[PDB]
Amino acid sequence: LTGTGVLTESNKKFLPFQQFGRDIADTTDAVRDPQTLEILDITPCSFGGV
Amino acid sequence: LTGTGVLTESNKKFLPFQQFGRDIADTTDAVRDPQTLEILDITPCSFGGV
Amino acid sequence: TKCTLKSFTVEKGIYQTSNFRVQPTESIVRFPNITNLCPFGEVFNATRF
Amino acid sequence: YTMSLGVENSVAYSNNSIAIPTNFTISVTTEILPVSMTKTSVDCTMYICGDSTECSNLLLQYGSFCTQLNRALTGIAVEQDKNTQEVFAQVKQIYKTPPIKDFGGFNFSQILPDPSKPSKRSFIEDLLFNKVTLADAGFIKQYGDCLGDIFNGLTVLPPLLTDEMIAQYTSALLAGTITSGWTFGAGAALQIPFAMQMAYRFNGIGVTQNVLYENQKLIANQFNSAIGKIQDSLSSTA
Amino acid sequence: TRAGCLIGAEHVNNSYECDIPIGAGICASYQTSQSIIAYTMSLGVENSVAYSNNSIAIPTNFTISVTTEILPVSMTKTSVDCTMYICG
Amino acid sequence: LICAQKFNGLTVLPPLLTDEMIAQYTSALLAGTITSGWTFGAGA
Amino acid sequence: SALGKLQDVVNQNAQALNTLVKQLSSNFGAISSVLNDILSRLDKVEAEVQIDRLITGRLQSLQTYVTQQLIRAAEIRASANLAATKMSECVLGQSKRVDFCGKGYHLMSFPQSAPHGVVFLHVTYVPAQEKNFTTAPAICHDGKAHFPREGVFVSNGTHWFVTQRNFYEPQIITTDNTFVSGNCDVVIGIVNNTVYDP
Amino acid sequence: QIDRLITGRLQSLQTYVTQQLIRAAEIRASANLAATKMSECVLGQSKRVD
Ligand SMILES: *[C@@H]1O[C@H](CO)[C@@H](O)[C@H](O)[C@H]1NC(C)=O
Ligand SMILES: *[C@@H]1O[C@H](CO)[C@@H](O)[C@H](O)[C@H]1NC(C)=O
Ligand SMILES: *[C@@H]1O[C@H](CO)[C@@H](O)[C@H](O)[C@H]1NC(C)=O
Ligand SMILES: *[C@@H]1O[C@H](CO)[C@@H](O)[C@H](O)[C@H]1NC(C)=O
Ligand SMILES: *[C@@H]1O[C@H](CO)[C@@H](O)[C@H](O)[C@H]1NC(C)=O
Ligand SMILES: *[C@@H]1O[C@H](CO)[C@@H](O)[C@H](O)[C@H]1NC(C)=O
Repeated sequence: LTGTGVLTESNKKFLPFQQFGRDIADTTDAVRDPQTLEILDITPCSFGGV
Repeated sequence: LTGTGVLTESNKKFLPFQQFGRDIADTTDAVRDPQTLEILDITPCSFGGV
Repeated sequence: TKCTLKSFTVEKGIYQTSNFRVQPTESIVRFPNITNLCPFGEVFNATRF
Repeated sequence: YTMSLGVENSVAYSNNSIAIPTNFTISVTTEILPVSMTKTSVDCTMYICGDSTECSNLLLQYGSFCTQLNRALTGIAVEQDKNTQEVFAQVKQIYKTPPIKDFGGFNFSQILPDPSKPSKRSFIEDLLFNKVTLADAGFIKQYGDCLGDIFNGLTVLPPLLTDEMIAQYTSALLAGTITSGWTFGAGAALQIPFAMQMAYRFNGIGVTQNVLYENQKLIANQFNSAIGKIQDSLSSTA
Repeated sequence: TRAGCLIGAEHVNNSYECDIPIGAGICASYQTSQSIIAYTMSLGVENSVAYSNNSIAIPTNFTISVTTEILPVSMTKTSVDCTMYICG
Repeated sequence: LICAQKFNGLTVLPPLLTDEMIAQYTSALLAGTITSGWTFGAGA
Repeated sequence: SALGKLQDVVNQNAQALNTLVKQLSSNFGAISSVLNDILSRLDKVEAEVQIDRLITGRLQSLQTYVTQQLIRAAEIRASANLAATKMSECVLGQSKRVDFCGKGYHLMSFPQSAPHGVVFLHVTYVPAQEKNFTTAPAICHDGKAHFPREGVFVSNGTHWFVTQRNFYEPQIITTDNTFVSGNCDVVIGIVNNTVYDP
Repeated sequence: QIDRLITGRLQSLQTYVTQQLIRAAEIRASANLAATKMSECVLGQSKRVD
């Protein structure tokens, strides 16, 4: 599950089981580390114009 | 390069060693003939709605 | 501004020209903590199929 | 049911008989009308593809369709601002309220701007901005703020003219109408105490001027009752 | 600024009429030392209106005023042959 | 410009009312504005 | 730059013309933007699939083109029916419509013909040379309360005059300009002086 | 696989701008109505019935 993002921290507690949650649009919003098992939230940087 | 249209003399300032001259729409408004190297305005004929 | 107007002369005002931004800086790849091999190659080679 | 069409009233016309009112009622009523939407912009090639270049290479075989869609949404975004300018930049000056607040008993204090709140709205405008809210969906819970959904180039622009600016505009409107009457709209402001101004508005509806002086306390209490019921109706869930 | 950071434009404090709109009440103009200046706008000239409950003001002269107003009439009537636009 | 936009099938249609015809009208509007005032608008 | 309204009639014309001549230079995933180069190289079978991508980009572009003229020329006739309301009322008569017929007290209006537009000339009145005066709502003379039949009870301080609402032209207060109604009891701000009889 | 997602997403943009421009037309017409209504209801006393 690849892409470009800014990976922030996570403190509000779902349930135990699966890897990813995803948004209304179906893209992922918050993703599992496969070793340490916490969640990095995917935010971007610099969307928009000049 | 085929098509239809009328042939007139361009008698205008033309880029020296390609045969084609083009418009905004990248069609040949001017061609140079391969036999005698003279620049001919290929424009399409008189048309319109009725 | 000249290219987004498609004009050599640019008039006075506000012009949204570039719609760009967004930038890669680094590369994280996280694979799991797995080091073992497995029988994925040795189920082709030999006799009893 | 079949709809009841209205109250039947066969009014007794006669060829020499006629009806003339002996009293009246001063009534205020409320119209609500929209101006201009959310200023919104969308990037083409972040929305259609996350950071793919061959997206843009296949897109340029179609060409630059979404760039004229950027022309369309910036045409939308400039008509937001000129619709806002044509509904609020209709005056030239900023008119300022006097602190001495004699109006012939007409207590204006519900529709006066409030200096106690830092928001300088009126009380019914504070109730009105508390009524209509952005509590509808999770989209606008952080597209009301600046942190932003991730949505890929979809952006919300803030307007040029903000709420305290147009509150200062409508305070200047209410001040210029409340002191000059209508006479500021043609040019300079020409101040006038309320009795002649309202009495010529009775001449503007075509009755005389003396009935204001006869019934000025009654229309003062009728006005304060009338501005009571509309803030009760705003206080209701109408 | 509330619409994000602007660069290359001089932040001043003084209020003027809005030449170039930016956003959130901030506007831009070209000051003559020539520089692009950025400013919160002026909403208009402040007129403290001197109310009296027993006195008025009355004009004694005039200025008749021709003002110019511009409204469009028609769009330019263009049409194509449809398949000739597709395929000559 | 106009022959390049001609030769892709696109035409530009001329108006029925020319600008002289328009200037014939706006003169004749202004002529009754001076001489008849407004009375020609509601009748003769 | 007040013709820049009418220049954007020409500009939003000529942008959309110069757009759609350049969308023939688009290829939509085919091998060529231009038509006959596909036809000179490939047999219909396999020239068919290139021109399948070509006309569907081309039909998409042209229906898009008309749709912005459909929103614009609706806005043009909305402006034109606005403008024809001025030529029915502001130009043809003298209207009471506040700043529909321009800013100020509207006198008459004049049309001037532009390309794709009419310039309107709202000739209006703006008053000037203002002066503070002391007003009264009513004057009672013999106990009975007099009110002006037109205009406003005005004072310079020395004398209680009457002039009209729009303009300083002071008149001696007669019976003929002022109607009597009631007695001076309910009126706040009553002024006790004479009323002239001619 | 790419181009069908491209055409659906860009077609969502033309659908979105057609419903956005007709919202622009109607709230533009209400804004014109609001400007006229404030300019004659507020800044004067109109005689026009209701
Ligand atoms: C290895 O991965 C498992 C599951 O992904 C996890 O529970 C465990 O803590 C990991 N161990 C280390 C040392 O990271
Ligand atoms: C062949 O081409 C040359 C180059 O223009 C020309 O001079 C010559 O006359 C041509 N000969 C014939 C037979 O057409
Ligand atoms: C395939 O080869 C490996 C080593 O060469 C051997 O260990 C394995 O048993 C072979 N597979 C089978 C199915 O015999
Ligand atoms: C009303 O109608 C009656 C019946 O014809 C008639 O005698 C009378 O004169 C009418 N009055 C008027 C004012 O027309
Ligand atoms: C602008 O405002 C700040 C704070 O109000 C003040 O310190 C500064 O001197 C001002 N600058 C000018 C040029 O007025
Ligand atoms: C105007 O205000 C003064 C000061 O309060 C007061 O004495 C006077 O009676 C008022 N006049 C009217 C007509 O209200």
